[PDB]
Amino acid sequence: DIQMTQSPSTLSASVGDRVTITCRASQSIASWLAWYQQKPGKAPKLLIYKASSLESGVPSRFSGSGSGTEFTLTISSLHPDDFATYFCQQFTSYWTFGQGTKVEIKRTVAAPSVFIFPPSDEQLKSGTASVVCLLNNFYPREAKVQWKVDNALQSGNSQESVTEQDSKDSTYSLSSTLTLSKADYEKHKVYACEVTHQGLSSPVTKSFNRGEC
Amino acid sequence: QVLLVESGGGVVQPGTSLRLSCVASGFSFSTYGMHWVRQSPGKGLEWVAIIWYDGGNKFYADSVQGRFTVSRDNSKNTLYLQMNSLRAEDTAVYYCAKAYRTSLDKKYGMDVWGQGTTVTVSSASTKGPSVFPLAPSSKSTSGGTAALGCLVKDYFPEPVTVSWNSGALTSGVHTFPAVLQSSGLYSLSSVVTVPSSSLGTQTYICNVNHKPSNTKVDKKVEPKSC
Amino acid sequence: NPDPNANPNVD
Repeated sequence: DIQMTQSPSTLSASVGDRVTITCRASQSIASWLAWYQQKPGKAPKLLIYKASSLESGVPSRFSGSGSGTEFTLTISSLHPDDFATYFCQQFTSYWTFGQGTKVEIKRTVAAPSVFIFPPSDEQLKSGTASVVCLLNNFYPREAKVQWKVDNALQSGNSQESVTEQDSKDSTYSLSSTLTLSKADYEKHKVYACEVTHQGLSSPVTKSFNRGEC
Repeated sequence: QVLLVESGGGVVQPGTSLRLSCVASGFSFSTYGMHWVRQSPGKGLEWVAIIWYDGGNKFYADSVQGRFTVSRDNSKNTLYLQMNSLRAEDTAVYYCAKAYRTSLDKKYGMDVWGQGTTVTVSSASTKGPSVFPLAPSSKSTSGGTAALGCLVKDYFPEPVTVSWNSGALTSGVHTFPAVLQSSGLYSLSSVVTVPSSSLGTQTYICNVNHKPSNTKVDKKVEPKSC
Repeated sequence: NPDPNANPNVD
């Protein structure tokens, strides 16, 4: 079949920037290429068809070009309505899609506020312990959260979740949850999450002592 | 004008069958070819099938041949996808899409997509969540502001809804996307930041609703002595 | 031989 290689995977840009997304077909597809825009929870929306034709109602700041294997989608002046994921699709041999480009809002660095929550008495009664570490209202998205239990680095027993960029201030928030059985929880004293972020001059650790919090 | 509506999605166990439907309005459905496409978090967008305007020619992706059957009833303006022998890898949002208008072109893409209907293949049984407080403390305070929350653990299927103080508290709330645990059950947390001086005098309650199991929980989140 | 990308609409 025909594989579509889209790049970059993610792009952070300021409003008014010039933004270009590229896609490369593994063999020639003439001009049989379409570009889509998709926002969370909504269906893809066709923007450009046959490599360069603007669809109805798409603003003039969008343009597409290419023929053969290399194609580009350019937004000349990035608008607040344009932050979204974009996908290409060839339609000369069945229909195959690029992996997607997420265009994200650039803003100034904000270091996270870091908080930690011991497991509740109620959950401990139930036989398991969840420790939650919360990183609130930070930018950029890249952040490293590492659990240490009695200063021993943990792996494979935590899960993270991240919000989308906040509609007001464009920041992220993130939670990391360390989960242990009650028996394992009680074998250890110090529970700590260590956060590394560009906004922090040094990595920050928040910790508590089991049974003292 | 042009509208596609997918329906029939749901949570099903593997091996079973499931039929999706797509009802079209606002155009001459009987004269257009139609598509199914699906999207999963770990495979991007993947074309599934196409059916010609008259129902004759049908093509399928290699992964679904033999198991999926596309069909249409032009008298009802409805596209159908019959899914058989459902596999975990069939978990996805399923979209229907109209073929592009006729022109002098010899190749055809798609122009308008429906909203999508979610299909989740899992052996897990329906289960309501346990709701635990994330209590505010000196380890969740910063500059006159305290964070507190609730942990909504071990439920199936999605979704749950969380509100705070019966909807009176909305600013500063973050409700995180659910995570699927290796147990097969979901978990999520909802957190809110509030004035730390309010902790002694304002009640904070997370209202959790899990409609699939008809579970409703109001959990008061009290400050700890930490 | 039948092209899936051919016109799927009424001729």
